[PDB]
Amino acid sequence: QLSPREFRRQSLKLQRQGELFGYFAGLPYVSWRSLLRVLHLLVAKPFFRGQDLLALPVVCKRLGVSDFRVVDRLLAGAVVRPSMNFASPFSKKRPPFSLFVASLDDWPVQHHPHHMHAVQRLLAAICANLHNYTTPDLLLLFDGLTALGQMPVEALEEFEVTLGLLLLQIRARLREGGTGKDGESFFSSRNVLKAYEIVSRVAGVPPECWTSPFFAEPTEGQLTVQKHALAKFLNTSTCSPVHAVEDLLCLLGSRILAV
Amino acid sequence: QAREEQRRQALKSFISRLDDLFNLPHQQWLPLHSGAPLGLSPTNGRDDALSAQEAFLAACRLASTRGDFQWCLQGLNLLVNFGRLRPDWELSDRLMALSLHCRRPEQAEQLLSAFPHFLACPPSPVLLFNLIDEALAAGRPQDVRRIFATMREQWQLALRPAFYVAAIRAMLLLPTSADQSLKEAQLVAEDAAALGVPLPPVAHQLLVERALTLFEERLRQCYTTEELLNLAQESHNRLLVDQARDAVRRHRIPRAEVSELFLWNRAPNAHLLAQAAWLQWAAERFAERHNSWIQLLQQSCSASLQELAGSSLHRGLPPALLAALIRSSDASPLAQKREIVLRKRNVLLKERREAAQALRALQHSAFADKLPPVHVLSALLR
Amino acid sequence: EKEVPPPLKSGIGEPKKTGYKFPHVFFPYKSRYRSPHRQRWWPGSAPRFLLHSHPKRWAPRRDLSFAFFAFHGLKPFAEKNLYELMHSLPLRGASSFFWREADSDPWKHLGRKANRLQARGVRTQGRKQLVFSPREIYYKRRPFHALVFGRLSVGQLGASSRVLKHPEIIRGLSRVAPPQASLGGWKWRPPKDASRWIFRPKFPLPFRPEL
Amino acid sequence: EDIAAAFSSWTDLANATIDVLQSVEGMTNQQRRLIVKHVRLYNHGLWPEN
Amino acid sequence: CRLSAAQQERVLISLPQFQQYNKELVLRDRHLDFSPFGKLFNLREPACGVRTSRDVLALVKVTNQHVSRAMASVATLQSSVQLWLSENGLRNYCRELQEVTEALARSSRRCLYTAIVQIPLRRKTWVGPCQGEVEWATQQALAIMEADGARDRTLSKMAEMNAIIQCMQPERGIVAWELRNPPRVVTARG
RNA sequence: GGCGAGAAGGGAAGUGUGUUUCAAAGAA
RNA sequence: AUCCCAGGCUGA
RNA sequence: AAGGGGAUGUUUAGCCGGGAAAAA
Repeated sequence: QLSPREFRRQSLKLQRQGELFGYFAGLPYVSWRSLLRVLHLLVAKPFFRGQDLLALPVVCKRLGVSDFRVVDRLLAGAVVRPSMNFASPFSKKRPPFSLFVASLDDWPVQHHPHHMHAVQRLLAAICANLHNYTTPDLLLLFDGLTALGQMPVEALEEFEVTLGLLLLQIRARLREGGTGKDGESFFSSRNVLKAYEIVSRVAGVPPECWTSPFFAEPTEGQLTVQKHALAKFLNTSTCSPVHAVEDLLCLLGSRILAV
Repeated sequence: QAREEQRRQALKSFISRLDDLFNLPHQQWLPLHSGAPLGLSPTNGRDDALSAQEAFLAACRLASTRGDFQWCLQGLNLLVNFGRLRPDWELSDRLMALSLHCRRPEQAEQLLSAFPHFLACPPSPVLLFNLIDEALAAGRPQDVRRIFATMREQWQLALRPAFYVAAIRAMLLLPTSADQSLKEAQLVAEDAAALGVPLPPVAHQLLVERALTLFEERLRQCYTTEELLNLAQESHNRLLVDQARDAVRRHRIPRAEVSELFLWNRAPNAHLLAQAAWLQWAAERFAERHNSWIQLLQQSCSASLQELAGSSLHRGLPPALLAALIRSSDASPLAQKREIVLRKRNVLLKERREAAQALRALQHSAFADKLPPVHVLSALLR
Repeated sequence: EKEVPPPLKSGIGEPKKTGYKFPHVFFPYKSRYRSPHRQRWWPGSAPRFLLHSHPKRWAPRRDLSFAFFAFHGLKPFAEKNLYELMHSLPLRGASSFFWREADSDPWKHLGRKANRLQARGVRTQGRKQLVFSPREIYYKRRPFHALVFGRLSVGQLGASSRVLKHPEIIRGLSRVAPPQASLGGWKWRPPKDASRWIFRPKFPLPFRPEL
Repeated sequence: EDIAAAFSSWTDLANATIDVLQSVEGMTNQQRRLIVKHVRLYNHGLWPEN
Repeated sequence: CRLSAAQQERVLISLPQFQQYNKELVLRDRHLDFSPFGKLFNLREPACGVRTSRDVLALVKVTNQHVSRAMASVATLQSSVQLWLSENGLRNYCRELQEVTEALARSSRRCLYTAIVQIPLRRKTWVGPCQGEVEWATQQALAIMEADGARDRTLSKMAEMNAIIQCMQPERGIVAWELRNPPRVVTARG
């Protein structure tokens, strides 16, 4: 048990070591000074390691911190380079992304024209950073999003659109494939089987949003970032997400066919 | 009697004391709040005073009658006029609960329709559901339509498929013609689909059951037979799509091909297969009348057995389907022109054969326990 | 019977006032003195904001009900003010666009001074209006009192009544309290990038509105 | 309508004097001033294009 | 949860006495005993048992949902039976079934209403900031960050985070429609 | 919201009222 | 002393 | 309709200035 003043004094080292939210929870009382220090740290350095990543959404929900700006900063920090913060299914113990996404179930955002939950902001963040993700990062994010271990109806359509964009991007990257052959070699039988299992979750009964005009009345503000990502992908790189799913499944099945 | 008189006197005295204290200068008024830290030591001066809102709610605790509700309204009006009201979830929920407790459903509906003008937060969804339940209990399911419309239009009340299901069942329960009730339920379901709200399987199951029941009633001799069939097919397709969406959210040559599809299917659902078989039978019968489902029924029976060996949907075998099967199996032989009569007799014999096969499958099915032997036949004979 | 000023009353959200025993500071030795703070009660006048408008409302508990508290939000078009309009709108009216008409103000139609000589003559016979979009909202007395800020710009009305077309023809000020929000006839338009979740479409009407 | 009946033509109305306007039955001072102002405005082409 | 006659006489007889002792009518969890609630809910060991009026509320809510859904199922069953009649033991059973289900539903709804009305007001279980404090602190933190940035005017990840923030920001800007405090512009020395 | 508004005062005051002779600058 | 302020500033 | 009808939900704190009531 640390005094709140000393907790504020050492909060920087606590963050740098990953032992900040535990001390914060163990503090006797939380005053405006400690709250301000925590919020300033969150906004200035939205990067966290260890159990801090899992404690962050719970601590924010307990405190009531729901400002969409801070939520967006935290989610962007989390989703920037996920492979260095979250467990990578492909071959100390980084936590899985499924727990992190499930921890955002009841974390609302405030002061945003269209969004009311942190799930939508996370989806927007992944869509915005979509162009810079590598194949393992894309697969990790997809698996975390669609893992078995309740999203709101309002964000369901955005979630489906993000899944479609992720499928399209992984299809494009795999099709692009020296360095390509090195990546293929890194892709072993275990990784191919894991990718096949991951895609099998979405294999079957494609969402109607995929066939909707979005991937083909102005677009609503809900999917503005998704539209931006789709336009960027189209201009830099038409393949429907259903066709992308079929291509990925066929490629992985062919590789498997050749514990 | 004495206890009731004492509590009523307590309520009236509490209201009068609030009024007198308000009439007194403001420096003697009850504080708006209780104070915050820095302006047990940490707990000292956090909640140590009776706020005006707290006193109002404490007085409301003493109200249990439709007249006491008006004294509660007086307290609320005093708070509004003297500016000691800070609307919040507590105030909204407790006002709704006070109305319901005092048995003022009309006042509850008025609160639902009037809160956006003078209150910060809406009433609780549990209390909205209880209001719907009271409307159903009072023999006025139509009120559910208005209440649900107000909820959906209101932007602060989130959309929940449970409310859609309740509205659909109320529409089916309306004291009107079956066709009209089905049309109202269709309107509600179409609103849900247009907005993009995936409903639970039970609502679409109710819709398809109603449509097929009306279809069978029509074929025994508002919407036509084609309209009913199309409604049932669309509702079933919406059911499958909504089931897929919910799963994601929560994490002849075709006759032969049906066998391959079933063989390569992971684990179908008995009730869904039964409804699909009924739809296929209805489509085939209508096409023949204008001019196989047995496989689906057998697969449904097998799936029911598999489930017995090892979601939010209505479980059972449609009694309308059972009655149609029994009537088809009981096809009496008696029931250019001669050639047409021969063709009709052949079609009736085919239908009788299919009904007999379906009954044989259902006998071994897990649904046999739900059908008492020789009961539908006796009912028809009577 | 004689028409006289209505008795002074205190506004909603305030303690009572003791009052004064004579009308004004000169009574009765200067009968033609008029106080600047005198209540405007004669026809064709708008009562002062937060001084004589929104008086404390009292009714016998027999007639009290929940609808009694929606009076300010149900005030008619000519009387309802910007805050009362905004309170019961999606996101408290924020992100939308608002503009005032002024063609139905009480003075332009009623009173002894309604018809008077004008510098241009009498009326015989598309428009560029002022558009306000709220961004920061905070109600001090719901629904009729709030401290709002937002973007003020020059819009472009047109033939439908009139409908806003280009709310941002010219950029004005990015953060200012609404103009003439105290009272008047306000009209609003939701944003182009509207979400069906927030701006709920009208629920379908019953096919057979049985009695 | 009575004022129009009194004034037989637009020329008479435009060139009428304040004495004639006062002589007109039923015309008040405010009506006379309004008529004078609008007649002058029209003769000067500032009305009805006001 | 209700007031006793002792309090009704001590603090509700007259205005001076009410003003003398009005702080006594602050119903908090410390003034309630949950042993009878636990006994009525059973919750025999190793079950947790009732510890707060909010737990009482949650249990009543669960019971109410179960009873209400049972009532809805019975209602739709009776509707189907009425349809069949339009096309006996069925209605003979349904009369009693509906009667019992309706009585149970009324009891559950009344229990929920009484719980909501009577349960004491909800206060933070610990010593933490309020909504106004949270709002001001967030605004102050953002202002301090902006001031430090203006003062300035492994970091590749920070640059990427800034880029994603810019690409994710809504075009129109922040829309604060439920501010806890009157609008304010917070600043910092940087 | 902004300007103007004394039914145009004879209700006080004798060494007073008023009269006569003077004087009065911001941007220092 | 906390009723109002279309009056302001501050809190690392 | 076993399972979201779930869960989270104390009040921003000071200083100056101006106004009203009570008191003086």
